[PDB]
Amino acid sequence: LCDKLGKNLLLTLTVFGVILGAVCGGLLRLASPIHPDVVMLIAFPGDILMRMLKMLILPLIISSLITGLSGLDAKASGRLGTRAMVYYMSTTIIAAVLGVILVLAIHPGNPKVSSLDAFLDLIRNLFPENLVQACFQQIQTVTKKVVIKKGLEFKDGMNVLGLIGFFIAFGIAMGKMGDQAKLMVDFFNILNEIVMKLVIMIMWYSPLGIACLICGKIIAIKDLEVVARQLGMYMVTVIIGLIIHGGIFLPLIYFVVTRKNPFSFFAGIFQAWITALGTASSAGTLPVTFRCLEENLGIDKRVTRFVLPVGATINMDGTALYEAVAAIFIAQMNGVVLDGGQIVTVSLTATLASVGAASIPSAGLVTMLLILTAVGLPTEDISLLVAVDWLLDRMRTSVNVVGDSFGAGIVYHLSKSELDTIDSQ
Amino acid sequence: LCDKLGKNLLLTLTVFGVILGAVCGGLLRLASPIHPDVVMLIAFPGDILMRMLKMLILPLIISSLITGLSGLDAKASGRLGTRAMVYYMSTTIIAAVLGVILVLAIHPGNPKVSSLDAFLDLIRNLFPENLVQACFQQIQTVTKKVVIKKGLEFKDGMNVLGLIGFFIAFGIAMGKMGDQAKLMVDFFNILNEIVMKLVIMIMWYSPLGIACLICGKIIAIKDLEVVARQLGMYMVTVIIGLIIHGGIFLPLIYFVVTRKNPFSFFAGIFQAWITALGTASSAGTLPVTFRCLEENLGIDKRVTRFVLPVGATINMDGTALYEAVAAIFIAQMNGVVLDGGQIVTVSLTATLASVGAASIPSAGLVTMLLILTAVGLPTEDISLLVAVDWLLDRMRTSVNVVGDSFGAGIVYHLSKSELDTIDSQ
Amino acid sequence: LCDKLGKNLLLTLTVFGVILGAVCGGLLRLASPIHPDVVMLIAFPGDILMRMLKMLILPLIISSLITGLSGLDAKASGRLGTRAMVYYMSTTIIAAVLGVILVLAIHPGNPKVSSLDAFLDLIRNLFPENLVQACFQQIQTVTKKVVIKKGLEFKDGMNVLGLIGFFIAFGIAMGKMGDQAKLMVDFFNILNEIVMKLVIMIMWYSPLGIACLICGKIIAIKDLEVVARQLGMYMVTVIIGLIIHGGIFLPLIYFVVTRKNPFSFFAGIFQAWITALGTASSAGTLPVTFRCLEENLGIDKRVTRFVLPVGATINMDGTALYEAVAAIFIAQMNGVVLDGGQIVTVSLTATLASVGAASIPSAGLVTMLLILTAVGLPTEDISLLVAVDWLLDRMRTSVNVVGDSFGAGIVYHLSKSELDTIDSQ
Ligand SMILES: CC(C)CCC[C@@H](C)[C@H]1CC[C@H]2[C@@H]3CC=C4C[C@@H](OC(=O)CCC(=O)O)CC[C@]4(C)[C@H]3CC[C@]12C
Ligand SMILES: CC(C)CCC[C@@H](C)[C@H]1CC[C@H]2[C@@H]3CC=C4C[C@@H](OC(=O)CCC(=O)O)CC[C@]4(C)[C@H]3CC[C@]12C
Ligand SMILES: CC(C)CCC[C@@H](C)[C@H]1CC[C@H]2[C@@H]3CC=C4C[C@@H](OC(=O)CCC(=O)O)CC[C@]4(C)[C@H]3CC[C@]12C
Ligand SMILES: N[C@@H](CCC(=O)O)C(=O)O
Ligand SMILES: N[C@@H](CCC(=O)O)C(=O)O
Ligand SMILES: N[C@@H](CCC(=O)O)C(=O)O
Repeated sequence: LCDKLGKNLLLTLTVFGVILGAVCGGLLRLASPIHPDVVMLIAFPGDILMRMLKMLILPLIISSLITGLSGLDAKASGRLGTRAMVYYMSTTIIAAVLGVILVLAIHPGNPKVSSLDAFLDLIRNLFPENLVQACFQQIQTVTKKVVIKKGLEFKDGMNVLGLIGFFIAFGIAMGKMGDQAKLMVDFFNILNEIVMKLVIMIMWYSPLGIACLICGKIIAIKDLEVVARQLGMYMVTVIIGLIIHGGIFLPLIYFVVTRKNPFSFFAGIFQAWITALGTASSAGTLPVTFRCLEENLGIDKRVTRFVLPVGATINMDGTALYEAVAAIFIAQMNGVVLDGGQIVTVSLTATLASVGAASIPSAGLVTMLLILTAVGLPTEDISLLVAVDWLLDRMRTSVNVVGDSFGAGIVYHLSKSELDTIDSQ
Repeated sequence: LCDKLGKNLLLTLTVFGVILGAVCGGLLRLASPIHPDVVMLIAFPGDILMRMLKMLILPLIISSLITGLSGLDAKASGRLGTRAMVYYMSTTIIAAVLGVILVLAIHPGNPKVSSLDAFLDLIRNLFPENLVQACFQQIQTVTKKVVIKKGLEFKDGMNVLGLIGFFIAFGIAMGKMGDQAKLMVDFFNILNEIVMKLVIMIMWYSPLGIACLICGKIIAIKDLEVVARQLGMYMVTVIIGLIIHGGIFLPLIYFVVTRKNPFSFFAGIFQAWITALGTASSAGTLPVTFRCLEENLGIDKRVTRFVLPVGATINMDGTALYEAVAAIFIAQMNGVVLDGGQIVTVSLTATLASVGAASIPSAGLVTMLLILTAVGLPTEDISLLVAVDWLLDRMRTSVNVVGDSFGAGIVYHLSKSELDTIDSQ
Repeated sequence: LCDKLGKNLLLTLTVFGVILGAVCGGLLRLASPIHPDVVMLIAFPGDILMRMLKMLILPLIISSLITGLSGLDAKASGRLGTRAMVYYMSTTIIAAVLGVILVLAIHPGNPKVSSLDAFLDLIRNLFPENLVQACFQQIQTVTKKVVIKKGLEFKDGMNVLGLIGFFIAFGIAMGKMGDQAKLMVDFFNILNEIVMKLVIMIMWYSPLGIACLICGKIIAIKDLEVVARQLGMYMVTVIIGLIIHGGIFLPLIYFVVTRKNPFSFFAGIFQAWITALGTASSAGTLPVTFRCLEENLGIDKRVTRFVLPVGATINMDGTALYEAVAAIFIAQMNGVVLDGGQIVTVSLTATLASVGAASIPSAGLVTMLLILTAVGLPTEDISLLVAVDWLLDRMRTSVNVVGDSFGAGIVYHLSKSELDTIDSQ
């Protein structure tokens, strides 16, 4: 047990903290009248953890976007890389939109302005007038009686969408610079590494903060049965989203573009799928999916050796669907109804959050803060999903490993002629 | 025609967009009652263009000022470079002040707080207490009844003057660092190049945005005759400013400092002046003005080879006068009366905007946003000047080519002894 | 006298400006009814100096913290360096807390919200949700009647504590990067050098600004006797703090950790103490304290050669006590009572300000702006302490030279065995 617990010390501490917070909240529930100041003090370390995590989303957005869009090696990759990237973005967006549809349909949490103006505000926030203002303020439409007056007022909160847009453009241009801008790419690589070190430093404090957050959420909520039902229905929504996506949409895509049976493709990647369901890490399953594709499905080594390592981090269908579903679920437990602009923001920032989330287990929860602050939702509600994360995490990594495999198959099919010409010469 | 239109594709697209927007606005004028939401939708791509242009004025201010003030090579230039720089700044400021005088006199557009407090607020904004706040907020004096209470309140809007002051000081100090700070000069060179690439990317979208802006302005305004008269009088103001400046002030300066006939100097640069009136580009006329000065006017090759290439971009009298005139004209069509501090801000930011504006045709309109956001004016009114830009642009480049020529003559006269000593040894 | 005045030109100008401002304020006192606009104009150059100094506290905080925490050479120093650093921070914090205690006791200046919420707000500001917002805004608790509602509202003012925390973490992580991040360390070294050049540029303007500030403060205040008494009692508070600290706390520490007579240690450093009382510069006395320790007290050359040069700038007990005392004194003349969070902020930023303040004479006043803007106090009141700085400065540098000497003795005692082992091998 000493090697068992000491192997993944962070995981042991996080599980112990979650259990300790849950049991302490349950025990404190016995004192039915509770002082708001006392519950504030109990949840305060959770606030500290949330504040140190939200403190770093701006340097992470900047450095991550710049570093990723510069270190693409597009010319070296070729058209194979472009096909892989298009497939990655397409499937991630499909997964995010499917998740949004499923939450807005099932609405777990609801049991408990003009749309045109909302979309125009979305487009306005996508192009902020000022970067320093966009770091903490979003513009919005307000109509107040004086036929009716409408103007633009700055509401507080990070303008995540606008910053992401500007720094995607910035990274693209700086990559287009080429061998120049090497100094600035190195500067932002160093900045990103420093911020990741800070994020790990925070993650070591995470057990105590999560324990306090869960204790506060348990002691605060009125009816435990209502929240249990909401959590169960949220998990059902995520599971249905993953099943539909990774068992219908991806097979349908692979059949449309390749005219081949996707169920004959499934058997080839069954071992990779099981390993993902066990390892709960897309990166760990990577050698397994190489061997499975290369020997069972006969995919060429060039296309798999490119697609799989990149898709193990960039291409995460399940995490995207999970993040969209859970962001709308956090919105729905609070009673906050989301405008069209906020729904589109959830979709886009769920595509971005999936890309950022590394293949380490339980990173979607960390990247969730991107969506939560983009929409402006109470970030404290993450602990509820922390409670049941792991079971969804296994399914998520299974789905996105299946997505990687189908992408490898599709890109190989669309590049059979090119590889034939290369081998002939 | 295919080579005609395909040669300057951006110019073809911009002219086509301006004509299309004007004709579409004229056609939509037939539906006299028009919905504010519909006109908002029509002008929305114009808002997107304006927002992407205003989004980049802060990185342009920072990177441009730093790069320019570092890459001066003052020691290599000598006293000849200092004389050239002094002449450039002096004539640019004279042109800007003359333009301000002429607009405040003729007031095209008007047909349609204590001054001491205004100037003190100007000096306060020149030295901001905080850079991050100066990026989006200016301080101002407010007097409200309670002998009378006066305090300082932060009004929204970029503090362009304060940022320019701080980063001029920053660039000067970093240049004084010398061979050190090479890394930071390289960093800011890369940043400036990236932002210029983004500006070009935006400029390719410019035709659609300008078309929508002109359509919105045509459909919104009440009487077309009033706006036509205002535009005509604004063009008359710019033309009178250019005539007075480049036919009186510059010849008077050259006669005062050299005791020589400036009209004998004019004939030497007549070919350069005509080429500028045709090419509409100060950089393009540059070989012509070299040959004209060097052979007709006998100016030494050292002084001309230094003055002309630098003055082709730094020294723009006509663009400075144009930008001051047009900023006050935009203020005057809106009914906004300008305090003394705002007038001085217009003058200073018109000197800076002329320096920044590259010798490519129709760049003063892009640099105009510096002045418009420094004073806090509706940037959408740029399209009105876009309509009649080119005719003023030809005169502007003619005037500033004349300014370059007179600067070369003056600097040669003030450096006859130094060049004589150099040649003797 | 020409060499006398021309030797320290800045000091001559500052003393002349202080005397000129005092005499001009005294003369203007004869016109008892004075216009608020006229006194505003008189003190305006003081406002310009204060604004240019406050303008640079953010780049100084960032660059100084990053540069210092990277250029530590912890591995090369060894455990001797760690012991020296621990002693430095411990004694600086003790001095700051002693100063806070002494001002809150004697309260020079007073003659003229829940504490839990205050401390929670302190901890919240220590971890800001946004860096760009933390650059100019602090969060605070507000309770307004509707049992009672409490929420968080953003009050204006720099969040110095949060920025210091984040950039201490940033510098620590970037130092941990090692030979990587050399580019970013070089970038921030260049930035720090540039900002120091700007600070010197401002300091050359300091005489006029200080003269105008003292003139405004003399003409504004009602009773000169009251302010004279307050200044005298403030000086008495600083002197008592220095006496208690450097004659009880440091000797007591050295006796506790070494079991040796600290008064036998005092005689060894008497010459260094006198030189500090004369030179008014900790760096200048440095060779004197080397010779005194090395020959009178027999401290080993390794430990002294490490401790003394580092402690001449990092370790300033007297400046820390002075800065805490004077920040609370500035708060007390204005009638502003300080919450617990503001007192802790004064203590922490007084520890930081002492570290930053270079060993040049009269730098504590410049670093005082860190504390004054951290707490949000009128920075114009610095001139009152400027009037009587020098006499306190001599005592301050005497006390912190004594602190350096006691640190060298203590670190040598705690490292006798290590040096014995090194010499034996
Ligand atoms: C699930 C239902 C809603 C179907 C939706 C799926 C399609 C809309 C998307 C998903 C994957 C996309 C494919 C992913 C890969 C590519 C290669 C890519 O081809 C390129 O243009 C590469 C550049 C080049 O050819 O040089 C874009 C088309 C295509 C077939 C995409 C076509 C559109 C697809 C099939
Ligand atoms: C149009 C009416 C209002 C006359 C206004 C023009 C003058 C006020 C300005 C315009 C050009 C300026 C001249 C431009 C060039 C120089 C060289 C320069 O000399 C230097 O000090 C260079 C440094 C050195 O000598 O080492 C400054 C003076 C002078 C004659 C300037 C003197 C003032 C001038 C004539
Ligand atoms: C004035 C009154 C309130 C007494 C307060 C003084 C003590 C609380 C502080 C001041 C100096 C500190 C000492 C400064 C130096 C060190 C070495 C340092 O030892 C280390 O751990 C170095 C790391 C290592 O051993 O490798 C920390 C303990 C100690 C004795 C500190 C113990 C606590 C001290 C005595
Ligand atoms: N489960 C993901 C990691 C991120 C997440 O849990 O959302 C994977 O390894 O594929
Ligand atoms: N016409 C200017 C370019 C900038 C502007 O049009 O204002 C020139 O080439 O001299
Ligand atoms: N007197 C200090 C310098 C900083 C200050 O005066 O506070 C010293 O030289 O030790």
